Amino acid sequence: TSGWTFGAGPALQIPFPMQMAYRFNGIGVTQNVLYENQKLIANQFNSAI
Amino acid sequence: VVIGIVNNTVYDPLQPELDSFKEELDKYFKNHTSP
Amino acid sequence: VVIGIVNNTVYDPLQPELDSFKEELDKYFKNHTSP
Ligand SMILES: *[C@@H]1O[C@H](CO)[C@@H](O[C@@H]2O[C@H](CO)[C@@H](O[C@H]3O[C@H](CO)[C@@H](O)[C@H](O)[C@@H]3O)[C@H](O)[C@H]2NC(C)=O)[C@H](O)[C@H]1NC(C)=O
Ligand SMILES: *[C@@H]1O[C@H](CO)[C@@H](O[C@@H]2O[C@H](CO)[C@@H](O[C@H]3O[C@H](CO)[C@@H](O)[C@H](O)[C@@H]3O)[C@H](O)[C@H]2NC(C)=O)[C@H](O)[C@H]1NC(C)=O
Ligand SMILES: *[C@@H]1O[C@H](CO)[C@@H](O)[C@H](O)[C@H]1NC(C)=O
Ligand SMILES: *[C@@H]1O[C@H](CO)[C@@H](O)[C@H](O)[C@H]1NC(C)=O
Ligand SMILES: *[C@@H]1O[C@H](CO)[C@@H](O)[C@H](O)[C@H]1NC(C)=O
Ligand SMILES: *[C@@H]1O[C@H](CO)[C@@H](O)[C@H](O)[C@H]1NC(C)=O
Repeated sequence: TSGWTFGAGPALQIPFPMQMAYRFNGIGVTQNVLYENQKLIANQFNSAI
Repeated sequence: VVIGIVNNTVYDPLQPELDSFKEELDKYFKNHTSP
Repeated sequence: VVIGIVNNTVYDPLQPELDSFKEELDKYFKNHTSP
């Protein structure tokens, strides 16, 4: 529901499709890659699970 | 391609300062017909 | 100083819109000489 904010302080809600863009920005990949490949990425995650 | 995009305007910085020069240029043309 | 540099051209984001402005300005002079 809240990314990493709940472990640091007050819990702040954030959309998951934006939290994953933040993670991609964390790993050094620009965020538009997610917004252009969201469906494929979701399929990969479900297949991996 | 992006899901959830919204509609809004994007203000761009170069256009207003160049619009100052554009108004200046229009004024210069208008004054240039005066003589 | 740098070893292995190569030769190529570099594009600049201000030249094209100021070139459109220069073309507009030249067109404005051309129209202004008509009367
Ligand atoms: C934000 O602005 C966008 C650009 O004006 C706008 O897109 C426009 O949406 C309308 C209706 O969805 C389109 O109208 C056309 O609709 C169909 C094609 O789906 C045609 O058969 C019609 O004849 C009509 O031409 C516009 O073409 C479209 N504009 C562009 C440039 O694609 C968005 O809808 C705006 N945001 C929101 C939330 O509405
Ligand atoms: C990319 O562009 C560079 C600039 O035009 C170019 O540098 C030029 O290289 C030539 C040959 O190396 C020089 O020609 C001169 O060569 C000797 C000096 O080594 C002089 O005695 C000659 O009389 C002659 O003038 C150019 O002077 C030099 N240009 C500049 C501005 O320094 C690069 O060579 C280009 N890249 C590649 C891969 O060729
Ligand atoms: C959010 O969910 C509502 C329904 O719960 C839906 O109508 C809306 O389009 C969704 N927004 C986006 C950006 O998907
Ligand atoms: C108009 O041009 C004349 C010289 O041609 C100059 O003296 C005057 O100050 C100019 N006025 C404006 C408003 O630019
Ligand atoms: C790479 O090596 C080749 C020979 O192995 C040499 O001719 C070339 O100049 C080298 N390139 C650079 C950028 O040092
Ligand atoms: C030229 O200037 C006149 C001003 O009298 C204007 O009516 C006309 O539209 C202009 N033409 C162009 C091509 O800018």
